[PDB]
Amino acid sequence: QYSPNTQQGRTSIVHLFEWRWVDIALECERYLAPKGFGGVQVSPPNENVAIYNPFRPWWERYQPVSYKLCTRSGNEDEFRNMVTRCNNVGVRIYVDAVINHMCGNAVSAGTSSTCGSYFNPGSRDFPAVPYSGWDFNDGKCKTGSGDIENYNDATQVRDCRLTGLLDLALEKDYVRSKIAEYMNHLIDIGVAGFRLDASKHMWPGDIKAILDKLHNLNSNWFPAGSKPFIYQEVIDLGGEPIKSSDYFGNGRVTEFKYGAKLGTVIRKWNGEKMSYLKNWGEGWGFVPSDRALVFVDSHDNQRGHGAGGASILTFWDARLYKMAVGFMLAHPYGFTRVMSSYRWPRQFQNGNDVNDWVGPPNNNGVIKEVTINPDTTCGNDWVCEHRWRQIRNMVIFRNVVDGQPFTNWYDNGSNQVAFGRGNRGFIVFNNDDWSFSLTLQTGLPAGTYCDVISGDKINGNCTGIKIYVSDDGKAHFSISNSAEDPFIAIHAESKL
Ligand SMILES: *[C@@H]1O[C@H](CO)[C@@H](O)[C@H](O)[C@H]1NC(C)=O
Ligand SMILES: [Ca+2]
Ligand SMILES: [Cl-]
Repeated sequence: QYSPNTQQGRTSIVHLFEWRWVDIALECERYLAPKGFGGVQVSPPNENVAIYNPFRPWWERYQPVSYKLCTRSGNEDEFRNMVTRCNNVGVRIYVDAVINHMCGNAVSAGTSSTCGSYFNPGSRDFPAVPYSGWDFNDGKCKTGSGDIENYNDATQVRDCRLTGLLDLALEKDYVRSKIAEYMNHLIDIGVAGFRLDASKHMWPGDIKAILDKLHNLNSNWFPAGSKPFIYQEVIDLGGEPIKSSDYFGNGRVTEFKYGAKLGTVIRKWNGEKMSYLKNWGEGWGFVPSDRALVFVDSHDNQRGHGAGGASILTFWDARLYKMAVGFMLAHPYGFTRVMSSYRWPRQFQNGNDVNDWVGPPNNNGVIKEVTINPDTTCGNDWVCEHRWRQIRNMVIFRNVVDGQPFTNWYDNGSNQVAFGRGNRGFIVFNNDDWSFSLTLQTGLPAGTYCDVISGDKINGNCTGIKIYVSDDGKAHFSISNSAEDPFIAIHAESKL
């Protein structure tokens, strides 16, 4: 469960949020594979409720109607096509598995689904699975409203409705089998793993019972005995009866404290400073590195819909965002997930964004295709952070330094820090309100290195800053607090 199953050498996955299968297939071949990305997290591929009020929001995909591979992202044929092409190029696919619940109980019955399947929330009828009233936790939940009312009670958090979402009775073998049937169908198709949505709302034991019914990965692409990569979505900050450590026996867990803390540190909130990142990782109360799935922002908290709140950094904060992502990708802690989003009309009122529901770029509900500009950037309102030079080059940096230890740390007691990874990489950050000019020990072999943040190494030459490492491994770095990107990164493969 704990291994990503990525090709040797690729250390990151990217969340291509709301992308169409056909676009992902193309991206795998034209960019993801050549650039060294390990895999892709896809949006839920199963049929969901079609909400029109508000129009088509992104969260309608977390309200299942059936396990049919039929959504705004494409049909089953297109989905299978994407997995095959991506796998054939060495890029894995990770499915977002929404198995804790079905749609909201207040949703009207009918055929308002992405595939026309009929459903009736009121009577607990989902004939396309099929599921009936006997398959939900309505009789098990003890709250007066039937919804989760108090998170201090670990029992209702697992047996009651998350904001009204019909809760599946995961202790019943029938339900466990229907879910395994769905996941095994995907595994046999070729997916390498899953993101278990709302894992906190499920009993660790119920999850285990389901994982026990899962097949090994497709032997046409994976070595015999390969188990699917499992990362459970558990929002565990401090003070809750439920701990993410309770789920270690099933696979990895999302470390939401990672992005929240990095955000406040980079934003320099509450007296925090980058020099405190010296013991970043478990020393900060995070889960063990071999059980952590980390990220700066997620599709949820990038719009204030999740843990982290206001401190979370996103593409909206481009400058600080690139720095945070750079630090994450350079630091050895956990397995990294890169975010890829779309622009939406952010409309703040009394501190909250009233347009946080807006779905992907579309034409009358039809998701727009991802277009590639001449400068490798995207159009149609897709942000494509994974294509930003500073982020893409750090993705490669992580691959190059994979396995190298954390060393040669340096800090000015404020917001100017630096560190290297063995003798394959070195990175320097300047987040102070003054310039940084100093000679540091990089631990790298002598030579001329191209700064991969400001430029690239293109055929024996650098298109940006050049760093010169002397015989004793020392090198001079100059970063003004006015630089577009206040940090420099160089590695073994950026050496001239
Ligand atoms: C690098 O660029 C210079 C011109 O600025 C050129 O003279 C030199 O031959 C180039 N080297 C390579 C290896 O392309
Ligand atoms: Ca539940
Ligand atoms: Cl997540």
